Parts: sequence; C-alpha cells; structure tokens
Amino acid sequence: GFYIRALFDYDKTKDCGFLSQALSFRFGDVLHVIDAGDEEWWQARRVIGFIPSKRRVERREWSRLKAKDWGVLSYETVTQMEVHYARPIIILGPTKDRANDDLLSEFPDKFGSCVPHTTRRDYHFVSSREKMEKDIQAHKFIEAGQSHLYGTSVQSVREVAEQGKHCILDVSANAVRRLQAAHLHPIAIFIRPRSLENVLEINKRITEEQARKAFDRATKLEQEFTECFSAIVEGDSFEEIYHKVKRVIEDLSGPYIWVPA
Repeated sequence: GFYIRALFDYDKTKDCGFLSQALSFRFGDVLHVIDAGDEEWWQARRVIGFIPSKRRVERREWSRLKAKDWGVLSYETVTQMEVHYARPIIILGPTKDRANDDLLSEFPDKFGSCVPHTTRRDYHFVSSREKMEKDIQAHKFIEAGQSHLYGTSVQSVREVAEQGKHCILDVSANAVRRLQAAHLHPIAIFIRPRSLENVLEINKRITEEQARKAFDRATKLEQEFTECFSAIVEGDSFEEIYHKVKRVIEDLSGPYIWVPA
C-alpha cells in the first residue's frame, strides 16, 4: 500500500458518540493505507480500520470555503528515511520559552543551544555587517534579524545535531521549511491553547491581556503553519504539556523518520 501523515485530528466516537470500524487518529499520526479501493473510505492502521479518504476529507473542506464565496489540508504522503543526526527542536505556541529552558536545564546531555552569529563559544563574531547581510541573502541562516545583526546559521545547528543532541531552536515556524531544505528535519511542536481560558491554565505567569494576545497569535500560527508541525500538543497545565513535549521528541527521534514526498 502506502503511507500518509494525518494533518487533522479524527475521532468520530468522541465527536458524535458514534461507534464503528472508523479509525481514530491525531494530527501527525502516520497511517498505513492498505486498501484505497473505496472512494469515500480508506482502510488503514496507525503505524486496523477505516479513515475518510483524501477525496472525502477535502471535498468537505472545499465545501466549507465555497459556503463563503461572494460572502485545505487532509493527508500528505510520507516516506521513511534514515537520519544520522539528532533532530533539531522547534517548540511553538504559548509557554514555548518555558519548555525550551526546562529541556535545556533538565537534560543538558540530550539538548543543546547552537552558537548564533552576530555583527556586534557564546557567539560566532562577524566583523562585517555587509558580509553578514550577504550571507543572509545567500540563505546561510535559518533565521536572522536586528542595533546589531543576529542569526542562527544552518551550520551551527548542524554542529549541535551532529554532536548527537537535539538543538533547541528559538525561532519562528518559518524556519521549519528552511531546515527541511537543508536536510535537517526538525521536530516542530505546536502547543495549542484549547481556548483563552486554557492559556491562563497552561501559563500561570501572565496577565489576561497577555493571554488574549497569546491566544490570537496561536490561532494565526495554526492557520498559517499547520503543515510544518510535526505534532500538536494540548493540556490543562504546563506539566502536562511538558510531559507531552518530551514524549513527542522521543517518538520522533529515531534513526528512521517519516518525511514528505
């Protein structure tokens, strides 16, 4: 058959109280499709039941958008490939900073921070801003910005990854595609707030206004970068989100991983 990665969560018993041979899966789950003979329902098992076909899932999506005329994600085929480095980590969403620091302090042997370049051991110093600006234009950085310039080079990430540890990247989701192109498949973990109230329950260190801003930024982050996420994590407290972040990292950190195309 063939393999696909789900780009949405699916649980009909949970959503409707309907019992059937339907398979339940979460965003990011890799599914082994054994029989795609039925146009509406595919037979598969998480890497044995039925899941809606690409045709069925999208038809439903397009129908939704068409409802707004004058007023789309389903699955992606994946292949397994071997990796010779430790996968970089990109945690996104509310509390991502806390999760980053705790992983670094709690497991220094497994996680490390890379050495950023700067125009201003700690940093890779660059004398010329011009040379810097050109390297940026030359796609040497996964992400950069500024009164001095700062950037995280593909090479610096590579060094940490080759040394055998997951490199904790403090970058935007835009960096995911950048890393994929450099053949350094990151583990992009999105922490999704279940609601505005949920943000204050997973992050007990911010104000109500900060939580609203956080919820809004999370919503726009999911709308635009879902395909780039390796996993989506939710919870009723940071502890639970942290526990899941660790589990997701482990689950996706083997010598063999699933990738697009």
